[PDB]
Amino acid sequence: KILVIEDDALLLQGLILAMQSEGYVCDGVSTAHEAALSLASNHYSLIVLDLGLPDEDGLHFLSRMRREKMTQPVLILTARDTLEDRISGLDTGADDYLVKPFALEELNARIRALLRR
Amino acid sequence: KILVIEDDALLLQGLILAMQSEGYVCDGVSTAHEAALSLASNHYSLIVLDLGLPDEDGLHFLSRMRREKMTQPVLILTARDTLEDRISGLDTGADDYLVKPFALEELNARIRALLR
Ligand code: BEF
Ligand code: BEF
Ligand SMILES: [Mg+2]
Ligand SMILES: [Mg+2]
Repeated sequence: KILVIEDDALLLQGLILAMQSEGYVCDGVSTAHEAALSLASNHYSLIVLDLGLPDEDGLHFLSRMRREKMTQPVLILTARDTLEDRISGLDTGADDYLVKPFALEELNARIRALLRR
Repeated sequence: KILVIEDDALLLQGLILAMQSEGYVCDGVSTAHEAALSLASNHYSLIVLDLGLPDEDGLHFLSRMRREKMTQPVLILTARDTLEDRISGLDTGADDYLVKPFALEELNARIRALLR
């Protein structure tokens, strides 16, 4: 089960379809707030996390998740593309960091890598 | 302890210095052959793997490592930058894939992530 957190609706819907195509169960949410509601009500094996979100920055939310001792693999998937952004994302507790625009099949391969580990 | 497999000597030496700066013990080798000798004689917690190597392609070597049920995190670090290359590297068993040219500090952060 994958949770995708992404505020662009068109992109989010396509990401859900992609995860389902890969044989995962997938829930998509558009805010950090909705993510917290979903994390409380369901168990996820991996989280895909956009950083630019309307209510709380994804990086701040990730910090909170790790402070709550959540250990799910997190892949950051974001338009924030600077070297500083990538390093801070990883050091905040992300397991991978993939910049937009990106190919769907690379996302799939990186999710496979994260999961078999 | 980190093993770095990279055939460009100037780059390899700098990578070793970088790993040591991060507080790791680090051995560097320039071929898949030397890597196999080192893997037999030492225990490594992570392997950094270049693909273009003189005697055996790094991707082929990685396939052999995984077939021998070696479970060390492997980060591929390579000039091979096509989408097919990246996917192939990951699916062959790499845990991350970072294309050249790259920043040392991103390599460091990705190695930290893998070791977590
Ligand atoms: F909104 Be994101 F970070 F692409
Ligand atoms: F020789 Be590599 F793949 F940069
Ligand atoms: Mg966004
Ligand atoms: Mg080479």
